[PDB]
Amino acid sequence: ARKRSHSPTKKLRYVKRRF
Amino acid sequence: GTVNWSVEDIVKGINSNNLESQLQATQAARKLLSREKQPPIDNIIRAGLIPKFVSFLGKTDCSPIQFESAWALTNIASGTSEQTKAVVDGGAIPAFISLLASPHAHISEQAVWALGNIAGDGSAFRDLVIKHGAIDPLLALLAVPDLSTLACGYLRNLTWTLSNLCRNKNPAPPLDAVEQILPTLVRLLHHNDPEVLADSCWAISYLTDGPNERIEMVVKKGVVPQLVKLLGATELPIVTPALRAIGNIVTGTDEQTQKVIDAGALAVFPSLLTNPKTNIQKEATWTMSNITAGRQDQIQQVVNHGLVPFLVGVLSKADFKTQKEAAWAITNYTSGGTVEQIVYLVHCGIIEPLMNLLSAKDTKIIQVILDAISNIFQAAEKLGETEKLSIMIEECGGLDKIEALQRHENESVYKASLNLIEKYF
Repeated sequence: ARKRSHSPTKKLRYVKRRF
Repeated sequence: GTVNWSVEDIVKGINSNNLESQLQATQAARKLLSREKQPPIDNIIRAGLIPKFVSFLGKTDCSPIQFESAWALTNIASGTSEQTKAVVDGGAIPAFISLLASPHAHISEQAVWALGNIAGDGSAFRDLVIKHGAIDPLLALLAVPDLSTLACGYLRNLTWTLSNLCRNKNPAPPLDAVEQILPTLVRLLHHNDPEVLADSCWAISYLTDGPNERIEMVVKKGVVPQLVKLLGATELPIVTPALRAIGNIVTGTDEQTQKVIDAGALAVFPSLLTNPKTNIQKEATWTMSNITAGRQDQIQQVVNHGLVPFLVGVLSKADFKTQKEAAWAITNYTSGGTVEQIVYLVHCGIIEPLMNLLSAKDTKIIQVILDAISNIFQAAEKLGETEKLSIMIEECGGLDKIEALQRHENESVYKASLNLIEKYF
């Protein structure tokens, strides 16, 4: 039994606009 | 005044050598780029306005134009990766870093926001922001005796930008940068604002999503107890990242997992494994699966906390992905557990749901279930009770499913089913 790491995120960019 | 300007008028105002006309045109640009629907970022870039905005970032004697251009560039960098690249190509990174030390708090906050966008583009721009020397002034902005003296929005923006500096892999952030950031990140992890807490937990989750050395860097700062406390929070935006961080930490060594267990994490999992939000259930079952892959004493602590029945419940009814995580947890349990722990597993009623899941179409879950059944049969062999387990599986209807899988397309499923039927049926 081996530790299983989390799957890669598909959210590659995290940006925010100021409204 | 400065509302609903055309890009033509903005360009004419910014091309004038009247700093006040330039200021009003820059404010009009900001208002265009701050509109709810389809801001005209591409047109603004095609007009060639980014170099002018970046030049305005350095107008110390006109703080209003600094602020307006910082806002405009922030919103441009919030677009596609090509538009963030356009901002970076104009030289905006060092100008924003210089503005971090502005005596005007709103200008410094806007610079923080812009650097957050740039670093959030990806790992290359993250590392480039780090190379220009943003971490030191960013952290200096947070070097106060009590975080509660800072404006809430300012603090949230700083936390989000730091989290972006901790985000992304291939490559992960530089080790020296992580070590420089971590103390402030722990301090923020102890703050009382829900958004600051959520973003700090997300940053810790980023930092723990890697090799065991990265996990050790974080756990040696003493974050695990606070992470468990936040795992028990009522706000889902806090519980989600806290659970992600705890899971990442238990993907590491047995001692780091033991640090998670010692902090009291397991006592929260009765709720997490029954949480109405499916993502929480899935992540909690994945965390439990990595905890059952640990030592036999850690499996025993899983048992003592009464969590095996909750695994049986998730295996019985849940979304299929959570059921797959639960199957993995069961297979790890049976691979690493004692005979007594395995017979306890069987006494809790695992066989029937584990067999009902052999109906699925996914080949990997079928292989995982068949491996778990083989392990349970090896335990029963060591007890001489193979026939009782076979009778149980037959009454459940599992023998039908296994003999059917003998005809499965995948080789491993075929051979495992035939081995089970030849050896025990």
